[PDB]
Amino acid sequence: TTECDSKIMGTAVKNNLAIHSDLSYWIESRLNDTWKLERAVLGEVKSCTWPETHTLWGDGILESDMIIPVTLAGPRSNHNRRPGYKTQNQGPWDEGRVEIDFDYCPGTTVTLSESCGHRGPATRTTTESGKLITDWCCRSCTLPPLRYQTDSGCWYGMEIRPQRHDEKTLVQSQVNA
Amino acid sequence: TTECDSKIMGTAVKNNLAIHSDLSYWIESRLNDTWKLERAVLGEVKSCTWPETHTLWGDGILESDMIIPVTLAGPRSNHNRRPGYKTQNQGPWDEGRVEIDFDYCPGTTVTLSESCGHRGPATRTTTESGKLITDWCCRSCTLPPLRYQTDSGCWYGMEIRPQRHDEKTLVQSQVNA
Repeated sequence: TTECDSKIMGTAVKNNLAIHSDLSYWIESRLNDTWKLERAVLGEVKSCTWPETHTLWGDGILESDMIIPVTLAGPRSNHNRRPGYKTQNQGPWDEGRVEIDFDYCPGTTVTLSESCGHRGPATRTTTESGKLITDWCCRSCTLPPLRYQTDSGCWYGMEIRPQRHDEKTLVQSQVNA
Repeated sequence: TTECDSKIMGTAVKNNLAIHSDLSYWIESRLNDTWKLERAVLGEVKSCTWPETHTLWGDGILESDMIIPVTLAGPRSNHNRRPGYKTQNQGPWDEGRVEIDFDYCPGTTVTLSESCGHRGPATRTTTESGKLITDWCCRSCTLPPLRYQTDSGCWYGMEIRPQRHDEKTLVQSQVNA
């Protein structure tokens, strides 16, 4: 356990946009009906504690609701939330640069259905051979879906699963936070 | 009970300076050995709740430690603190424009002594006739002293009392938060 360097660290909220940022993290939460996470640019994923001194809206937080895990320098902030999503302990955190937003991966769809599997490791939309997986689902997430963008392609949040079970060479996250 | 308008409201921390601000409030906290309140410019004192969405460092706060009372739109933030000072419920809040900083009133001194009286209403350093009260004390405050600046002159925090008891035409705060 340790605390992130606050030397180059800027946290600001103004005009319906809240930002938590440092040298490698840029996290944006916005007000549209309600406040929620909108974008996160993580140059490199790191492991430290985001200092409370630079944390907005940090009263009574549910750690399991923190989209970016608190162990991964995710701000202990209610801005670090999105309805229908829990902490992304099995996101593609080992891919290097990782960008999070809430939007569909190109060529794919996501459907709310009770017939969907549980939260699992984040899955890339393209197989090893580059084949696209088009049909996805989630049990109780909200739309637009949680999306990851790394150097190898586009991924979905833990809540979003491929709804076909004959998917073979699936590329998934192997990390556990 | 109600919440302040966040339309024109900006809260930001960067380079050892944390600011909580809106149309009438400008509150500055800074890092020097530790983080603490440094200046507060209140164009007009108001009564609402500073929204947690725009509050830095709001985990586990002691309301009695909030320099600017939470009932007076004081941010429920640990930035809204100064060591040796409690909530200023009896500050000069009815004087209109009120500026808070931590510095001595001109011509005055403040001494730490156990011989000092309890926290009372904020006292102006000049009497009704304009006579200056030079000698002040506090039981357990820290220096530099909490200072108020209004249109009628310079005041001290509740902790700081005149150490002479023959002070007659004393000008004090009559408000109770």
